[PDB]
Amino acid sequence: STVEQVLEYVKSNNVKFMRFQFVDILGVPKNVAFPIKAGEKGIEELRDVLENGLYFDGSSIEGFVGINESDMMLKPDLSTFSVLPWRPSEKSVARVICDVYTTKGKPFEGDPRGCLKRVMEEFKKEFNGEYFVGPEPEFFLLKKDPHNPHKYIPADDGGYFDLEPMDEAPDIRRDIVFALENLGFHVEASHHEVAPGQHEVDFKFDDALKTADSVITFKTTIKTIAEQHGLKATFMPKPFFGMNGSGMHCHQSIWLNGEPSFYDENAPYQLSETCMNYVAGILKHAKAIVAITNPTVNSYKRLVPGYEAPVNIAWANSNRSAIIRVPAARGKGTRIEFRAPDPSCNPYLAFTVMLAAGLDGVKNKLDAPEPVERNIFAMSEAEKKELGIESVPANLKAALDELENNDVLKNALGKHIFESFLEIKNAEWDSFRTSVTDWETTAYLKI
Amino acid sequence: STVEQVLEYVKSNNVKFMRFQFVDILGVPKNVAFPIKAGEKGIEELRDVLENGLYFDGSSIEGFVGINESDMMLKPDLSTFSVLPWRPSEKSVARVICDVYTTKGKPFEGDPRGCLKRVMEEFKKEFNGEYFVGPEPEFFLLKKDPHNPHKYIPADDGGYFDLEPMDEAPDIRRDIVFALENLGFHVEASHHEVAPGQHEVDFKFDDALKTADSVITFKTTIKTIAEQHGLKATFMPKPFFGMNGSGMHCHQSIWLNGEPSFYDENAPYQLSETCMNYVAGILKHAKAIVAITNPTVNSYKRLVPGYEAPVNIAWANSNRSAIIRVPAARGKGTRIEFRAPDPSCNPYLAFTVMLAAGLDGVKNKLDAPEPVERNIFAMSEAEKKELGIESVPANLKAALDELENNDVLKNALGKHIFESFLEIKNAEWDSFRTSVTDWETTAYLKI
Amino acid sequence: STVEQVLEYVKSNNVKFMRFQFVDILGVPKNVAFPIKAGEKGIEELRDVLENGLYFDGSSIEGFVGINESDMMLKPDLSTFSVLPWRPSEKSVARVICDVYTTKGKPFEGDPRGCLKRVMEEFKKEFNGEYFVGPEPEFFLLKKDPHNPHKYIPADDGGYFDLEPMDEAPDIRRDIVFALENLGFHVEASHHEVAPGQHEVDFKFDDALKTADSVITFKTTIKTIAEQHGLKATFMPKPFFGMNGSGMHCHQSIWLNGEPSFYDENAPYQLSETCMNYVAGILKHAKAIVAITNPTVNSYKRLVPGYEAPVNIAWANSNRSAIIRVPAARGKGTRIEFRAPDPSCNPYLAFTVMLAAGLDGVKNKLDAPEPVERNIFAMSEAEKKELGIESVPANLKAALDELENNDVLKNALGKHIFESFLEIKNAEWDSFRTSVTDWETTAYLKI
Ligand SMILES: [Tb+3]
Ligand SMILES: [Tb+3]
Ligand SMILES: [Tb+3]
Ligand SMILES: [Tb+3]
Ligand SMILES: [Tb+3]
Ligand SMILES: [Tb+3]
Ligand SMILES: [Tb+3]
Ligand SMILES: [Tb+3]
Ligand SMILES: [Tb+3]
Ligand SMILES: [Tb+3]
Ligand SMILES: [Tb+3]
Ligand SMILES: [Tb+3]
Ligand SMILES: [Tb+3]
Ligand SMILES: [Tb+3]
Ligand SMILES: [Tb+3]
Ligand SMILES: [Tb+3]
Ligand SMILES: [Tb+3]
Ligand SMILES: [Tb+3]
Ligand SMILES: [Tb+3]
Repeated sequence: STVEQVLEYVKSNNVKFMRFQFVDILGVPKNVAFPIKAGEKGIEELRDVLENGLYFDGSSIEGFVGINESDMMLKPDLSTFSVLPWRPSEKSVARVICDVYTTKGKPFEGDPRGCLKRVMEEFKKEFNGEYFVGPEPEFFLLKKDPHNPHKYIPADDGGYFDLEPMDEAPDIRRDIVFALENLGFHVEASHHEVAPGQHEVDFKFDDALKTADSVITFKTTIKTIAEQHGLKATFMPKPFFGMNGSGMHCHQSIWLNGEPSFYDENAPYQLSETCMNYVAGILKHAKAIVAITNPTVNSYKRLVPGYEAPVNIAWANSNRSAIIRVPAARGKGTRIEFRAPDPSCNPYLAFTVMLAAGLDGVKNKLDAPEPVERNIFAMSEAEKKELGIESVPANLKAALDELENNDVLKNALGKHIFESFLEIKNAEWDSFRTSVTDWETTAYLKI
Repeated sequence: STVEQVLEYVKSNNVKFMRFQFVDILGVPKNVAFPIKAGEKGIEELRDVLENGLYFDGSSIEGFVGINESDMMLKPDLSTFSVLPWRPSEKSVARVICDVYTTKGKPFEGDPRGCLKRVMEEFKKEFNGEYFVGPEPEFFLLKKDPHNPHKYIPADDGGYFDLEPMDEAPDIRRDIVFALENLGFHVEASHHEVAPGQHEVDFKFDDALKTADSVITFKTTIKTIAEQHGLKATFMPKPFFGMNGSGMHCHQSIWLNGEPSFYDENAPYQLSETCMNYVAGILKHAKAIVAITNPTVNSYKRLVPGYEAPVNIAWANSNRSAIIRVPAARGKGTRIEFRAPDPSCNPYLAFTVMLAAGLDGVKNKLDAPEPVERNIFAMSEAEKKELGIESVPANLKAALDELENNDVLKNALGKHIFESFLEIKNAEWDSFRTSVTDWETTAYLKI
Repeated sequence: STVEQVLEYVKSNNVKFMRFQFVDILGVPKNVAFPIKAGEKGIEELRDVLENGLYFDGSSIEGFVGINESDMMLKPDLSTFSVLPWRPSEKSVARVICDVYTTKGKPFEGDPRGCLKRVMEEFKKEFNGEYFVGPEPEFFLLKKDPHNPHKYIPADDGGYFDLEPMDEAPDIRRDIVFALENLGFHVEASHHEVAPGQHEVDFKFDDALKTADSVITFKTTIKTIAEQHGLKATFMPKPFFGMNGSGMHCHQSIWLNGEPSFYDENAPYQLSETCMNYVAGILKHAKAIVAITNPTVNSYKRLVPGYEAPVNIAWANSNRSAIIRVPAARGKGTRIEFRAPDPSCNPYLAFTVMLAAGLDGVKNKLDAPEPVERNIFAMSEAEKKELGIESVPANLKAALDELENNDVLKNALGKHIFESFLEIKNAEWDSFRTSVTDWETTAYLKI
């Protein structure tokens, strides 16, 4: 959308209120709103903000600590302008996703959106490279427990691909897809997942920045649609013990000079050296990547040993027990699926680190290990050690320490985000590790 | 419908969401849904999926364990395309029943729908044979027990063919019939059944595959209509002790070269040798057939001795105490009624095994025993032994063991479904056998 | 008490029931009881059991797995014979603490009591050494929350050394002291502790085996006295966040050839080389010792940074921020206080490992570091590193891994207890680490 197209939309729909939206380091969306003043002057005052941005106090935004927090700037990305996706019939209100800039007019180093844009621009400028991601976020719908109102339980008792009445959210999944599709946030399959009250909405395999914006919009929209139905939607990775957690498998590829670089008709499995170097890079840096793609203490309750748990650092052409699975599609569709991520991650940061790790593999021409097709949960600890299969960190603190020692990720995220993320997350881990949990009370009050 | 007819429907109705439906081994319907993209590009993408199919992960579908579960395919049967039968006024959504295929473009051996199609196609190719089934599924409508909200009781106190007000579901039966008829899922008689809250909807005597699709559609639709009325519909075979269970008598016949092969104007009872060989085949294999037509532990609480219980392996022209009853209709309508099946069966598998057993009788020219008109329950054990009247298995495990030793059924179902069904059902039996039931607590807590 | 003294007590008090008590690897007391038969024959049958022991099935005792579990033996220690300490007016019942033996008549390697006896006997035989321990166990008294009956809260709102009515347990502390003192389980100071509902009962500085028996008796007795008052006593180390946890400081010393070996009138601080070598041994092995002295996941919620937390591996003559504090008493009373232990430990195992670590220091003539008087919580991370001050493990798993790599402790505990303890505790850690905690639900359900 061009400035002129936005101004004409504003005039035709009599837009009276505009939201400027951005994201904090933890991936929480944020927005400040302003009235649209009447008259060509108001249209001129809006053009000025749309082209040059608006000032805001970022001192209370998580991860935005720095000099001049009280006069930071929001620079609108007009490609994202639209009616609110979660209130699409209220044409008098609109929003635009923005990048964060400093008072000086330069991208703010602590901006997660600007971070992904930076690494993608560098890849485009240096290698004429494009980066595509197709994520598969899962989530649970919850209702208040009838026996205890203070607690939430899964909204239904349905299962994988189930139909109503066991599946109690076919209209909700349909409605979120309509809300996103209607405004260009392209999505693919939707269905009830394995666990009671669990669901999935797949996203189009697309430009990583568009994908990240689609994911942040989807998270707000599904939560508002759930509330209209008296339910709560959660992206907590493992809300209930004894049932599946929620993951966000990320299909991804890189194209160099307009060609699907991962494809080589004549190579083993039809996977190019570039695809293998990229896979090698993801595997090499996997222990550090998960600090960002699985950034909660609860993320590690899903990343626990099991038949399909994506905790084993290996790749496969069919094995779901590996952290990377390569779909059978070839040609333009050749891509790799990172299965470790969960939907609690900040998509802008998760996509940045996967690209940086894969590109480090390409840059250093890293050799990939042999694929592992044998189910890895079922093999012994000795068989794993013999095959050199390492696991991802067992908890958030272990992942943070791996990230702290990873210079490739530090360069990708930049010092501000890397240090702010480590500081906030070490404090989060400290809060959890000093707490007295219900597990402990149940296990030890009798001693 | 043809590919063009489906595309015209999508364009006219501006269909924005499409469900691809299939069935698992236990007969539970499954579906994944996708948005219909805008304009010509979207019509072309939809044409491709309609003609060539779409990939899905079958790893979480019961009975679908094979190489590359993550990339299996759904191939739409356009003869089944329509608005959702249970949401007929929402024209922006549609569904299509699909066959399950492998990544190689071949029917998946574990697909129950493809299974019935395979046996029917083989019969058509080798003998120019057609197979027709007219099932009579019964079901209960339930309401919460006002004394105990956690329990369900029959929805009314009405009886066989009763009128309102004792019959509290005349509008529900009328509405399910209209929902199915309106979309070509042909149905016939509907009425309140013998037990409180029990009902029946009879299906057109038709091509067995169309019949199975109609039954699978009816089960979802009646459950959604019941919920709209604050009730629950159940196909549990024997939900309440002391009252009738729910059966699914299956009328069936085979026609060879366009002729009603079961009819012979000059033979005894006007029943042809082909009819008698088919009847002999069903009777010979009955103990194994019930493992599929009666696949639940609870199915054997309906298959218990009684005046009208279809547990006696015999046939008759009027006796309701026999497992096979031959209706009086002759000519084109000549057919046999297998009375053992209950609505918990997977119709695709039940129809497959009845045809295979009957065709084994035709192939081997098996002699049928004499019909038994005398009430079998009323006669002594010695009279039954003298007449050679055996009984169907007494419980699910006994039926599974009979199926395991039946090569005719193994060939009909194919190794994948045969072994998967036996494994799943033996685990279901174990769960029941090791449980501590309410009956045991009531009988033994005092000892 | 001699066999004859026990038999005469049995005859005079008409004892009709006798309990044989022992302890499992986790420090949980266990007992089997038998009737005393009438007549000299019954007195003779009792003499036989008192001298030669009785058989029992130890297959269901935690840490007793091995060959012939169903015919293990309990060998009574007549020095421990008495009326039940928690039912002292019921003279017709008595108990005796027993050591665990194998069917062959040799001490069972998995017995915690026999373990402490073994290390103490070896020390006596080789060096004419005696080992004394004076523990200070703290505990909380709990009442049901009025708002939520399913939860427990501190029994009162009193504080350190408080008097009634703020202190609501002066009669309970008095009554436990009377119960123990009356039967020779010597105790010293008793008082309300810092936290609401928290209390302390100090034990006489005595022979380590007598002390361990006194501690196990005290734990059962305070729990029964609490129940008589409608309360619950717990030794959980950190039952409530935001208030002090419960510790069990252990004063200890060794005497060689009847002399207080830790005392040297002419040495710095009047502490002998033997005392310094012992202190050096405790400090060297501290990371592994805490796996046994702090054997619960919750133990590490008390072992967290704080002004007085005993987490810093250092010793001091006055600093409470160090893991070892040396009381000012000299001469016969010269001793060292290990502050890390909590009352969840198995006293027999805790006393065994502290002695073995200290004796390893004496054996190798280990040099002790300089004492640290400066408050260690208040100093920087750099000041600590410069002074070489290490901390104890941050969680149970970290402590288990330290214990697994400690051969001194493995020799002290013996292979059976060392491996059984590691196995049980790694499974306990696994249960905690895969659980979904209330902390996680509170922190992430909103994401
Ligand atoms: Tb730029
Ligand atoms: Tb359920
Ligand atoms: Tb999924
Ligand atoms: Tb494309
Ligand atoms: Tb490594
Ligand atoms: Tb800071
Ligand atoms: Tb064919
Ligand atoms: Tb009635
Ligand atoms: Tb009927
Ligand atoms: Tb017809
Ligand atoms: Tb004819
Ligand atoms: Tb037989
Ligand atoms: Tb299997
Ligand atoms: Tb000895
Ligand atoms: Tb208070
Ligand atoms: Tb104290
Ligand atoms: Tb003394
Ligand atoms: Tb060290
Ligand atoms: Tb073991």
